[PDB]
Amino acid sequence: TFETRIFDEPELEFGDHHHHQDPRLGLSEAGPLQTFLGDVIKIGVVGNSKTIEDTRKFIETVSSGVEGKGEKHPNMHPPFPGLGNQSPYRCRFEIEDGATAALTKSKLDKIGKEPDHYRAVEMAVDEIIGELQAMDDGGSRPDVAIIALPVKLLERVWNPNFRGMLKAKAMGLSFPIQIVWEDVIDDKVTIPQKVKESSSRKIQDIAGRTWNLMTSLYYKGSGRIPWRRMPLEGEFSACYVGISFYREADGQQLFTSAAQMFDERGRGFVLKGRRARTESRGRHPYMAREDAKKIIEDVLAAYKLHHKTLPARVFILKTSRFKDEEADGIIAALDEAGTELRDLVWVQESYTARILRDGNYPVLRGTFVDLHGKGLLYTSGSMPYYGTYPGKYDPNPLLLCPHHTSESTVAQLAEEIFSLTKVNWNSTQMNQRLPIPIRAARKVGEVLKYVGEGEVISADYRKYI
Amino acid sequence: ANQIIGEIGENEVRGRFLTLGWQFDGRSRLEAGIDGIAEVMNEGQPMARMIAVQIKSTKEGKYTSESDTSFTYLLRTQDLAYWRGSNLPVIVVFYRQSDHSFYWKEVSRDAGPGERRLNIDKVADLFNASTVNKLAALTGEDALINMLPLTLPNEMYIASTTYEPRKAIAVILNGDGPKRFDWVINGGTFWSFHDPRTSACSEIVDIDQVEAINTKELALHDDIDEQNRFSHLLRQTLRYQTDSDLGWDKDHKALYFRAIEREVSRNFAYTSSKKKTDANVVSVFKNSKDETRVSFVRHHAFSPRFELMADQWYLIITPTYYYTTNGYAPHQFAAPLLAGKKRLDKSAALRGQVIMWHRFLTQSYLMFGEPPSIHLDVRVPEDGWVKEK
RNA sequence: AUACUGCACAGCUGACGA
DNA sequence: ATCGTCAGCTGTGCAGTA
Ligand SMILES: [Mg+2]
Repeated sequence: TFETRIFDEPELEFGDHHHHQDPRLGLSEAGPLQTFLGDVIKIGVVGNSKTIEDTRKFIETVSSGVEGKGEKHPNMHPPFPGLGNQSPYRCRFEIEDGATAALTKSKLDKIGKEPDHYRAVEMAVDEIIGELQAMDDGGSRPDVAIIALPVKLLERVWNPNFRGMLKAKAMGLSFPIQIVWEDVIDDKVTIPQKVKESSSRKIQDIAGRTWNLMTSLYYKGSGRIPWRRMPLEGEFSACYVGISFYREADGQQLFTSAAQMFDERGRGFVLKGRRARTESRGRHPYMAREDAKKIIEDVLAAYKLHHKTLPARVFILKTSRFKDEEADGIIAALDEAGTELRDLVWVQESYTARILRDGNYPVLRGTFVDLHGKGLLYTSGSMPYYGTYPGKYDPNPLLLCPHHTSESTVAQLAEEIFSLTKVNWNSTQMNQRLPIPIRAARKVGEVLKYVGEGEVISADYRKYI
Repeated sequence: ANQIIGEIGENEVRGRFLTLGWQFDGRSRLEAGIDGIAEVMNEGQPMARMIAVQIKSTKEGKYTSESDTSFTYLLRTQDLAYWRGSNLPVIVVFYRQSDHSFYWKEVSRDAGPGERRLNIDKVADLFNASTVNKLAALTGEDALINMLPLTLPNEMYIASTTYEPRKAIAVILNGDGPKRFDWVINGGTFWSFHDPRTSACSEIVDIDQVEAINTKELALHDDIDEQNRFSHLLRQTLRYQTDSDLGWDKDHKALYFRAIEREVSRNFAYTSSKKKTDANVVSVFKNSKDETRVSFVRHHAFSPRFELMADQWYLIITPTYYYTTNGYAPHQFAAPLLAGKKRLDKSAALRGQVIMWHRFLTQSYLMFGEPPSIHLDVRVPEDGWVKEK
């Protein structure tokens, strides 16, 4: 009755043929998987003069000597080695004096005095994009821009989403951007919260923001990937697809979003979105028999352009079930092209059953329980490496339901999905719950909803993360 | 500015070599790999016995796994192939300026495939006068699941369709009187666990025309809608099984304990064989240092759900709380109270709730069994972390 | 919006009847 | 046409990582 399994923690592959399970420690003693050819990554700043000055101060202070938080749990709050001789990225970050743009004080008051909600956001986005385009068209081009948001603009704009509208109009530029509030770069300043007024917000310490921001900046600037999931020995070649759904901007419709992922010929990884919008079909979170084929055709066409041959396995992940039609279209395309092995899995974070054990701390991360054809997987909980349970109440398990047309058993699928959790380049944490393809699909659909009709869509992942 | 700390480290290593006296010698500008060549003097009368020295010097910071007794270092597999082809011994020397620390290690030049990850422990690997002749020597537990199995009565009656609308019978005084099992679904047949001649037609508008009989096959049917109707039957049977003991919270779909003419708890809990019985199910609270101003209450509750699996009907229990004002009169607002109560909790303070709800739910009509148990191979460490959660 | 986890509310979908 | 039963998805906001 209810046979259970416990999986080991997967290991990521870093540079120089080194593998570990901690992204922080594996970077600090082996470097990135792909090394940058060159020493300098150039950073541009756009915002207020105070924000530019404390951004420069923050960069210098972080580069010099910053250190961790506490003596308890040494494997959970590591110190930052700094951008010196023993930097984890083996490269240097510099800011040029010509790639810095300042917003005049005689315009933020114009933004703040408008009694309309949409127009102020629109013109602030217009000003920021105008300065960025003027910087890009010149000869002082940076590799990654930092948009530091002042508190005066933040009060008017945050209190229509701003991040989505800004990243939708910054798609034509040649460099990605990174939004930073005034709290992170400069201390002694606190931002008041939303409708729950006079409570403000709290952030991490100095040594976690540094790790996350520096990893994101390196990935956005260099273009190379820091780490990747270690392949096993003897597996078949496979490609991963992830599908999500998202509502309209203001109305009540539902579009679908997709992301694709596979492995390079040498030592690399490929993670992209698409180059087109998937239109509308109503208000149900379900695809059709025509929109399910085209994603499979694009996924199979992307693999042959790199490996010169079709893959032997296709892996599809979704949140809203495979009743009869999407599965029919996927199977039809898959048996039409070349492929013998297939997998269709529906994940849901809505089940009510849990597992209760004696003691104080909850169950271990990676525990798997088989309920007939369904799998209860705990990709959250206590970890021996960290030394505690990083949470408050209890882990929320995932329920895995494979479709009735699938090859692998549910244990191998659970192991594969458990392996694809620490490949999030936005964060350096070890307690991720969702697998990478659906997270990428949600991140793509977060900003794909604020792009107007007939505009451009980029397949680069650096413009969505 | 790293050139100056490299030069300082090389000079300090040469000085440490010259203090005991071994005739160390540096190299030129385009040196790559070996940083120096050292001799063995042996207290005057020097002998031509050279070793190669590679220097790693630092200024501040900590090593990778500095645990006050040892740390570790990783090699780059280019220096390994470089050092494994030499015709003379190789030595790596670590120097730190902040605490003036010197350590040394020997690269194994005698095995087959190389081995990285040097484990440098202190005391025993100090580059001082203590270790010089050695330097010159080479020249399952268990758990339970939240589900609860159920077993049903062997007979149930499917006949005597009422031909009356489902609301009219309820608003008839027969409906809002004694036993309210007058359940018909989508104007369908009146099927229930008790015969209408003794249960319904005695106290509910119905027709005396038939006796009915079923082997509980209705429990399992391929159609989803009839399964949902059976779930509605099970929910109403559970509601009938607990008359004048608990009440129904519709906005949260929960069963909350009632203050039976007194606004304190009942403390039924679970016997637990040799153990005792305490459970503060109902509790009141005050604020502003005055007991007259009653703030809220803490009714226990659980959300039930009926599921079909392995041709069995399992009950899923979700513990929660209900807050009212004064007593048996619902609160106008509990937005932060439930979240604050949930925030301060543990996994230990959730298994006991399930156990006590199970022990209350059966014994003192449908029987409720015992929850299944599973065996876990790898146990949680749980040692030395007796705090927090 | 440096990040991840946990919780609380509102809205919208299909299947079943007056 | 609105109201009951069943199960499920996406959107927004706050607290705390220990
Ligand atoms: Mg990011």
